Amino acid sequence: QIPPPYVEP
Amino acid sequence: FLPKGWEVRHAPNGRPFFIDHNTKTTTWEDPRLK
Repeated sequence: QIPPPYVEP
Repeated sequence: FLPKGWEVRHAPNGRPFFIDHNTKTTTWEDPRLK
């Protein structure tokens, strides 16, 4: 189960 | 209330995934609960 990274710093 | 660069965002599934914006890491668990 992988949580999406960040796009906005 | 979070560590620096940490996010509490709710995905469209209705789940908050905590992002670490520093080391590009992502986790469903909360450093605040510890």
